[PDB]
Amino acid sequence: MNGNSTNNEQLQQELATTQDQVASIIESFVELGVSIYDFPGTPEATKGMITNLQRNVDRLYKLNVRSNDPQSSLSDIPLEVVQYIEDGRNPDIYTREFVEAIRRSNQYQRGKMHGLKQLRDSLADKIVDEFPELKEPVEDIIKRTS
Amino acid sequence: YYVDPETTYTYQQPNPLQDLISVYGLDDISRQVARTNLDGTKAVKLRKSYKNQIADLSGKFSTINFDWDLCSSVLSQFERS
Amino acid sequence: QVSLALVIRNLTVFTMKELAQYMKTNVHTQANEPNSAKKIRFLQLIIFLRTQFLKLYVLVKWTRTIHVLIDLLNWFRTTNMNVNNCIWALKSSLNSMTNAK
Repeated sequence: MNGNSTNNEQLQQELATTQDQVASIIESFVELGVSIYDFPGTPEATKGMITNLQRNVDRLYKLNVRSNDPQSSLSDIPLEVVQYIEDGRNPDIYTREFVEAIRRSNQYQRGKMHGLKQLRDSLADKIVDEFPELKEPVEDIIKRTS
Repeated sequence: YYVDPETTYTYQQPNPLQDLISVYGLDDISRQVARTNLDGTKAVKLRKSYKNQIADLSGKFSTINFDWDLCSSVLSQFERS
Repeated sequence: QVSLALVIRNLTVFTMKELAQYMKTNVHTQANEPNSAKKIRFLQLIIFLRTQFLKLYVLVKWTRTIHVLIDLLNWFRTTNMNVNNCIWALKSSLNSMTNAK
């Protein structure tokens, strides 16, 4: 029990660190774009642009190196999820409808199981009734099924 | 004829009759993204895509071998011109 | 199952290749083109790369939230089309065996 909790905590910490690093990368890219749009052409601005580019490259390299660690806890995303997330929204209706379909399938399964159970119970009862000589195997049939 | 006492069929595991969500203690995430709360009221507004997961970040998302030093120097020379 | 590390490595390799191609194209592009157009193209490329990295960020956040719901979801789907396949197999068996009737 303790090992699973420790592994979960380590995975959460690693994912939080990755999230923070990627957020910093995104902020640096936003700053880079802002500087490019409002570039004055001064040598100091050029040096700042070079430093920002170097920092972005170093951050990307560090993220690639850390995320590729075989010992990292990071090591499924279906293509349908990628297709659904391309619609500019908050990702809930896909899960809602597909879980609704899942629940409908489960309710169908339970209802058909109950129906089949009553079917074979009634059939066993009547086979015992009109055919007492076959009563003994029928119960064994239940033992063979249940 | 086919009644073989040696042939015994076991119950399918897990049993679909039982609550399969709670078999492995898998109710936390289901409750987190449940359609409705315990009182039946809507919890959160529902939508389709990942856009609202990036709204907190700055920006306007209206529509949704290699020498780095040499490239940086080339960009610097181009910008200074 | 696709490893997240492999996806991240592939995305980084694609980003590096795109950046190298853009730098090369700027290198052999004639100087007659105004620097404003090149700056706009570089900004657009940076925005696209940032969007890809933000998609990776969203995937990382989802994995941080992560599989329990995914595992239940996949198991229930497997049960569903297994039942459907059993029904179709029953129908096919009756269609085939009607000849022997």
